[PDB]
Amino acid sequence: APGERVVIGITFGNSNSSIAHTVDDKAEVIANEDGDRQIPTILSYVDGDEYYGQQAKNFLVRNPKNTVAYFRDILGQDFKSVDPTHNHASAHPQEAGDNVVFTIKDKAEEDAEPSTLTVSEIATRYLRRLVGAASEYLGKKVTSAVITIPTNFTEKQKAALIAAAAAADLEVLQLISEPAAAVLAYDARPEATISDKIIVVADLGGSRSDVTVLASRSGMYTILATVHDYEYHGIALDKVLIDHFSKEFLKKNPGAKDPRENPRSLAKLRLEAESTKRALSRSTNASFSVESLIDGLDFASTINRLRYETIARTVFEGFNRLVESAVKKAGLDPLDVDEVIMSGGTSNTPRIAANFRYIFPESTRILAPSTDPSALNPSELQARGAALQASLIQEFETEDIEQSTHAAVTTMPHVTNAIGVVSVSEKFVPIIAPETAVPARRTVHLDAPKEGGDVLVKVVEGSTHINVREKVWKIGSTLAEAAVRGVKKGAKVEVTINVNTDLTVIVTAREVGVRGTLS
Amino acid sequence: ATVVSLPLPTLPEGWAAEKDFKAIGKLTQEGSSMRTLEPVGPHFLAHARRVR
Ligand SMILES: Nc1ncnc2c1ncn2[C@@H]1O[C@H](COP(=O)(O)OP(=O)(O)OP(=O)(O)O)[C@@H](O)[C@H]1O
Ligand SMILES: [Mg+2]
Repeated sequence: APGERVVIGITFGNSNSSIAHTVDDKAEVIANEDGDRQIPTILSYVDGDEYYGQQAKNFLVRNPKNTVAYFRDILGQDFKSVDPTHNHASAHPQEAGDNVVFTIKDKAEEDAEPSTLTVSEIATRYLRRLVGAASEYLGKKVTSAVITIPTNFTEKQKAALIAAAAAADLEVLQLISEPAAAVLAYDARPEATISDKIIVVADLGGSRSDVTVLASRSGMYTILATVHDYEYHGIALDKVLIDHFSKEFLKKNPGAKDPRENPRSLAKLRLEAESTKRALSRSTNASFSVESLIDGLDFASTINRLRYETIARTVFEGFNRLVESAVKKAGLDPLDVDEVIMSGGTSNTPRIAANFRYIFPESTRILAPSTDPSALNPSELQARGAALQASLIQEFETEDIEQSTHAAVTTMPHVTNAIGVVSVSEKFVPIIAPETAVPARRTVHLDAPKEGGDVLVKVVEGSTHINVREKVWKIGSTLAEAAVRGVKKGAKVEVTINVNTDLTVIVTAREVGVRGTLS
Repeated sequence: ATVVSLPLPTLPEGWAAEKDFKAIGKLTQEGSSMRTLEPVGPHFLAHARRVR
């Protein structure tokens, strides 16, 4: 029921998940029983006990065949589309009928048959734990939620996620894209200022990386382009550390076996490599040790951030090419970008933020902890945006939310070129930015001539052009010509442009009046 | 409302129009494009409120 919902925001990723709500119109991410706000998307069974999050992640070494992980993208997919690469070190996804299933021992008896569970059943059991942790912290039973999803989630996947949540007694109010949630996490803050920006969201995750280019006008977001990558990500960063310390192990212990060839040894290396990686985001030096790595041999070593950034340079340049690809895919140039929001756990790496600063001009704001004082934790953005969206629609009826998402509401004409006025001195001033969804209205204050008097307001079209690099405006077709009589010396002339759904342009130029309409 | 430190053109001598306005051009369907918004944020809900 709309009046009695207990809503939260949920981020549901392949590697980690997070839950959030709003207190006094501010999003706050909830920690679960383990104290984790980034809760591993892992399920594991030992002696009939169900474990999730970090406790389940710890069983990846001792209990791999009864642990299920990296299953978020498997939901709602045919088996022929499943990539089992990241599941190889745990329960394998297999084909049973027209469903993807995992075979695990979730019963208590030692001579009990292992259960065969669909991926939808695994998701349901995991979502019960996530919601269960949110309900325990809130003191109330969580009933509804907004969940973020990638922009290439198929409709079949959307249904499976909603059906899985329903089986967990959780009502899904709305599914929103992961990039739009990251933008909302910033825009919905009290100190935020709404203004026209071209925004690049760099979501650097564990098993995937997604970069999205959005046009943000009038507090509303339109996705211009998106790129996906499954090669450059945090797991690839774990690998450069795994390879680095294993070669040190083999040099320190000649004749010993390679720990990457033993599945138990490799599992220990993954947990420690990720832990060393995160420490290099908080400090310039991090330790790496595994008690009894292989053949009873211990190993302990160190690495500084400088050495890490050198051996991981190939992965870092993969992140750069991803961002350049998305900007190019939108027909834009780095000079066209206003904000770069860095999202996902891997976006905590200080060097990646410094690299993006070199890609974009200094006028571009890099929203990362090490490059901006007002930045948020990159791992909390998606959960914060989902909680902010959930609090906005928690009183809506289910019918109202569905209609608000139909094509008749979301689709509307976007003005291709800019609409502005010509400035002359003895230059094009943009008023309506390019790719502005209509209806829209903007207003600028310009300087009057040296003494003023009669002044010409010439409304024209505008386009951006890059000159070798520098971004300039190019004046195109002329739209209207208006006049303001007897303007004061040193006064400012206010020029307003209004575009309707009809594409009609209404022009106003009153100094603090003349009005005109272009059908 | 954005303040810009740029001067407007002085009106040439002998220029006039009905109510000091002259319509020269207009927007075309070629000059626009149908794009899809993200159904997120209070400003979208306000837009969806007006459309319904
Ligand atoms: N402080 C940190 N510094 C560097 N990397 C980190 C940090 N914290 C987390 N990570 C990395 O971020 C990755 C997980 O990021 P995130 O939680 O956004 O992924 P996800 O979306 O849950 O998973 P996937 O990307 O597979 O869907 C992991 O590889 C982890 O090692
Ligand atoms: Mg993610």
